[PDB]
Amino acid sequence: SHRKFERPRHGSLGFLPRKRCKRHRGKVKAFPKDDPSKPPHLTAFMGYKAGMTHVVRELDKGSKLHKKEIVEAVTVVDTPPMVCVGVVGYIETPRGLRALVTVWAGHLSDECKRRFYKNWYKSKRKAFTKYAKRYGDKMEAELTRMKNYCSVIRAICHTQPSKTPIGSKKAHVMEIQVNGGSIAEKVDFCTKMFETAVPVKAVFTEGEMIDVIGVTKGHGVKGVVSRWGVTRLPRTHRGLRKIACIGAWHPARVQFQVPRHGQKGYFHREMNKKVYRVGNGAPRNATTESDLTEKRITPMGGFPHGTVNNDFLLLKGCKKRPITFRKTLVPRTTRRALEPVNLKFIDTSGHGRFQTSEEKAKFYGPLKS
Amino acid sequence: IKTDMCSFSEYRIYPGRGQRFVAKDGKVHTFIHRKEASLFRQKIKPVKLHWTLVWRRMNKKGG
Amino acid sequence: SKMRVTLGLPVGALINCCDNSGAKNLYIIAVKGWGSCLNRLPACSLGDLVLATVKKGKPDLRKKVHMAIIVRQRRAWRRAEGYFIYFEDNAGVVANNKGEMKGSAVTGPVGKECAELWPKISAAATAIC
RNA sequence: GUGGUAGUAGCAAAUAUUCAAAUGAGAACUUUGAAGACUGAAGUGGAGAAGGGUUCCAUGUGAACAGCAAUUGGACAUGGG
RNA sequence: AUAACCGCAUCAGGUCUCCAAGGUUAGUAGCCUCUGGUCGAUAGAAUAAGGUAGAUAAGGGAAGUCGGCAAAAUAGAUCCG
RNA sequence: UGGAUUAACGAGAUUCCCACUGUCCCUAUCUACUAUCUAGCGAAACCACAGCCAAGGGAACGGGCUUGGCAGAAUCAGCGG
RNA sequence: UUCCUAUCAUUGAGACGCAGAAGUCUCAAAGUGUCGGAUUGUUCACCCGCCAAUAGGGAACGUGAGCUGGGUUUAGACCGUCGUGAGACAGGUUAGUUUUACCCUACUGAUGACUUGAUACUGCGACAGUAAUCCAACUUAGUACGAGAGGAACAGUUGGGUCGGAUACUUGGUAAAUGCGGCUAGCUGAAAAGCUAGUGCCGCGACGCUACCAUCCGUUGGAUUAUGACUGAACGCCUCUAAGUCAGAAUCCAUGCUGGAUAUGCAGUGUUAUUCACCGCCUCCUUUGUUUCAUGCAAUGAUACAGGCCUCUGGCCUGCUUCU
Repeated sequence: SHRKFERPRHGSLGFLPRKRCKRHRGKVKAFPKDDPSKPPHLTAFMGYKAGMTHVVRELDKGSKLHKKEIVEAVTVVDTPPMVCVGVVGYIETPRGLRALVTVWAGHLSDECKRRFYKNWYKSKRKAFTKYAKRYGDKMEAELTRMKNYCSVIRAICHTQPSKTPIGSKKAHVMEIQVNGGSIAEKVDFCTKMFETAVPVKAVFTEGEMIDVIGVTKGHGVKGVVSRWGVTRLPRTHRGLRKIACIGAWHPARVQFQVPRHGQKGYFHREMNKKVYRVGNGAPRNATTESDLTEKRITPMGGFPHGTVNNDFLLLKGCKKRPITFRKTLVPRTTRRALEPVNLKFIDTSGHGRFQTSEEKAKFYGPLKS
Repeated sequence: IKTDMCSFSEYRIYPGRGQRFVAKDGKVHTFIHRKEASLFRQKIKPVKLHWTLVWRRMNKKGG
Repeated sequence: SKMRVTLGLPVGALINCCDNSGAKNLYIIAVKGWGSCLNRLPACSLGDLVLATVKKGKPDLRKKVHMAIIVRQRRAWRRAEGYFIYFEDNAGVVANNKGEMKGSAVTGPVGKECAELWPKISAAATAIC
């Protein structure tokens, strides 16, 4: 028999299976296409999620909110500068892409070198020691390969999480593709970055759509209702936080489209999320034209779970996750995108009243020692 | 920037915050927090709460 | 072309009536521009056109399906300036099949988003919000 | 007579135990102290009937029994009442 | 008699009688306590889904359902009616 | 084989209204005991042989047969085709 | 939950007794969508309303170790008709138990041995799954068209619904952080401090989790269907078709997105056992034991077939039947 009242489906089949992925940072997948035309530039970044706070800006859209002062929720992402290290050629074969030769730098720090060990405290710390004497005796044999062959080139960069207030040190290594012209000049771009900190202002700008990669915050094994968004059964023997009918008799088998109990969160996952402010760790980050009061983008009492005293970027996963950002796959203009941003006021105030801690001291006055 | 103020406690409300109860006649009572609003439900007044800026003012404290 | 507002009244709700047409009550029955969800009670926000019966009122004005517009709302909603308004009471106005109000005077406050849409209800209102 | 099922279902009502010392081959579980709880006089208290029949009391202990344990016992053994 | 009786058993069941403290209160109601009794009911660690019992929910208020099923709401005393 | 009524009464059978609510829109959080993990203990129903599907024919709805799709150890938690 | 199309709506067409608007008929179409209630146990039905539209069906008349038990179909009882009676009724009426998964598979999640060494990091992406979809307002415009009433559309601008994926700045919800305060009964000679009433109650209550009850976000390419055309014969002319092309969709395949212990798949790079102590790599030469398969188990232009190749004024093809 047919259904009775034809409702739409619970949940998408687009994302399946719903299982925790094998990766803590977001793997990129699909860099944007090469214009042999632009200069050479990096097309991605890594940063750590912090906390989000609202901001006030003036809309420039005839909407009824034209020329009015809208509050907006905004995530701060801590982004200390990613140090370029290596470079990787890629042959285009009929099977797929294929790595021809990785070249590396002379001198890596212990920040990068922790990634290669699971036990740093025991080991004698040998990684790139035979390579370093080989480098001084450099690699203009192996760079000549990448100029001759190889359609695609990618700089190996890495993070600096000693500068972050996570208790980490270990530092994520990451391929980032280079999209400009001429396969020689991509390598000359990469070569001159070796042992140089790339800042965030090199990559991204104020008023730009960014596609954000990450991993969702975990909830463990959750049931049908929370996991798939399913109707709760009426007030039912056995229980009521579950589907009643899995399946019809035939096929004599449970189909994959029916929703079940299992993992929720820790899924690898967005596109078109506007950058409002690129900042500097080097005072007056949260200060604007309007308010003119001296602030840092740390709120009072820290971001809960703390500080930030690095470069950051605002924009429209869990805390302390490594996000990656991406430059959008086509440069698009939707009026909504390509908007004049104007920030009046950034909030740096449990339930905060005061913007700054000296403002609190003025209110309460001479307190008792 | 510009900063409207609470009806109950006389604190300042920096934007993106609080809530504006409109009464039967239409006095727009602003609040900071649920502490303020839910004492306006119970109809306890600012003058009897010690922590408030109103009791502060009337009993020779502050200013 | 109304912006979304939290829906505070389902189809079942019985609300107050502002105007001088003589109705005390308005019992909601349906909403204009409601699509298709299984099991979802259709609900109305501030500002928007509905259908209603009067439950007590003038005897010619009872047992018919009048259109009304909603004018105040006890459910909270977010203005874009970043705070949450909510009124004391739910209330509406009896209205013609066009959208014009029937009885001219309007007691109470009204919302911003009633006066922003409907020109006639703005004029007769005592003080908006 | 013996398997797979299977070292699986399960041992989750009656608010609750903890610390030390002694005994012992061995102590989450025996005894003694110190704390902390419950029963809350139509009591889980003090006495009779029906029914039971030595379960009463002491000393001792290798099993089995007391759905974990056991130095404990309405169990086992020898006496007494 | 939540282990000496009967229910195949040291079984959340059943089985006639007597005595019956303090405080709160109309009260042998419920709640807490003194005398007397007991801590007997396998433990330790984690705190997923799903259960079992128990709470609470903005706005609306039976639109749910065969059906207000379940749960809420009412509750004592005095004076008026 | 009683016909027509009827105050009071009903864990009786129906309908509507007011009050009240998580019954519902629309789900969410919190608590204990569980499930879960460990130490000790440790059953039973059931069992031709076994356990991935499509179509075909066939005692006219195959796990095995024919023709195809296919097919990679060993394990834990759930679920109800 | 999925499938079908005999399509109600949405997409692109064609026909009209098609001026416009509104429709009726037909083709490609199953990509997306098909609702809230009153009465009845209902399936059907009939109304009130919304809507783009409220199309019809299948999957053991899908779906009870999934629920529910209103109906039907036990035992109690009532009425009516039938029977001399016990009793009967596809006549009505009320009260009446819904058992077990811990097995195998399936499905959903979790570890995990091994493969021209170990161990570590960065990757490639075969294959599988897929996601967005409808409406309204403002201008276009009281314009086109029409005797007048009435009355469009594309591009542009702004919102909303349904669906999907995240998140907790704010607003709301949650409280056994028993966090701070308040109150009742009892108890500690009192005060102070509390404790018991299985969370003793009431107010507020951070962090967390969480809600269209809150906020954000939801890609751009190719090949074609219907259909309309180009050039053009057969048939001196005509003709979308026979040979040749072109445009073209809510379609299809990519792209993007999810997985990849979905290929017992594949690549690059780091470090490779405290100095008799094992461990590599490259030659030289011996022990054994594997092979679905040693006896020359052999031979490198690139095309066409109503044409090709050159040692090219010539010569060659009609077979690796050759030449080494």
